[PDB]
Amino acid sequence: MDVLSEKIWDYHNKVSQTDEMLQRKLHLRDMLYTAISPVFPLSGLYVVGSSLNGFGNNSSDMDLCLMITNKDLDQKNDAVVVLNLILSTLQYEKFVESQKLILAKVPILRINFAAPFDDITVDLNANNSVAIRNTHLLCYYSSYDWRVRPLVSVVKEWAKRKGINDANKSSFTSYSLVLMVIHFLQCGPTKVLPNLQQSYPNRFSNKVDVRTLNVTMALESLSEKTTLGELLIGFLDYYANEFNYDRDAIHHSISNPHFWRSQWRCVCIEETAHSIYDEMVFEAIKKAFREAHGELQHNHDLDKLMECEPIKA
Amino acid sequence: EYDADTRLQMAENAASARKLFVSSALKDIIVNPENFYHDFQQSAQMAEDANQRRQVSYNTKREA
Ligand SMILES: [Cl-]
Repeated sequence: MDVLSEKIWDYHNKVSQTDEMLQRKLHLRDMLYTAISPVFPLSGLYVVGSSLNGFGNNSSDMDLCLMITNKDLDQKNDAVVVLNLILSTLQYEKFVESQKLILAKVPILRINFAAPFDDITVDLNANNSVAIRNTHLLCYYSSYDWRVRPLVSVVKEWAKRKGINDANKSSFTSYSLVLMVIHFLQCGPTKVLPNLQQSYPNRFSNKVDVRTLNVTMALESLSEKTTLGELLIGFLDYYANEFNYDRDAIHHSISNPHFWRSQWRCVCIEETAHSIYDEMVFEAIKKAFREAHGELQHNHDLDKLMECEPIKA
Repeated sequence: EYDADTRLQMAENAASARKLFVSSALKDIIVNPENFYHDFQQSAQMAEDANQRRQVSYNTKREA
């Protein structure tokens, strides 16, 4: 391996989700299911998001989806009743320390814990099955090629340090970065990933019963063997261009309502107001994508890239 | 399990406390629950599955 690809892979192995963390999270899920299942028998409690989509970077967050029906569950009323009922139940579990019912388009129960799980925050939704389908889809993108995962790890870490992935709501989410990488590996100069939704429509659709999803089932250009470092360099170059972003809703103002939270959401299975501030932040992000490209192309030094100055917004 | 009788009452309590209602669909989920248990995402299987991948992809060399 060349030096840059080697440093990327090493970085990947050091920041990616550890066995210990994953085990703690799964244990916490099982503990929660034991307490919840008396109230919703035969229900399922599925891990979703970065904890199990193949792109985990050992974040203390964990998202859960409680499946109770095959139909869509009304989120305005029924999901809230369900989540409120769970809140009442978990009040008597001592491993649960605090809870919060967060009202949104998809209402969320946010749970915090005592014991040795107090570092972990759980977000629980009621039967938002698209989160499971997309966790399942990303997991197969994460194992389609050996380069996808280390290429997501460094980008996540870079974007985090560069301030492109930020706490302040005018920035990309971790999930947006993953979709951006996949979109790049699909539509970029080097075709690394196909469109799994189009190649296997019966497996990766939204009509798909989540009960039939099983990630342990590995199912079946390629002149392509460009390096890991070259993929990272190309990625940074790709999003140096405004026309490569998901700007428009269905001057190119940021018309897309899902711009920050679900950039290039069309990669996944389909599930208000921006200001001039969002646009300014977007402009800054492009510049960061241009700086980091010039930097890495010139040096091929991931360390120098990683001690970047955060962006100002 | 709590019986269907108990769970329906618990849900009605949960609803009225937030000025909500137990819909016909939710009552149906309670009376006749669909089996959505995570058979294919059990912790032991998931933990081993993910450990197989880390272990394979580092201490197997690829020549290309
Ligand atoms: Cl993610």
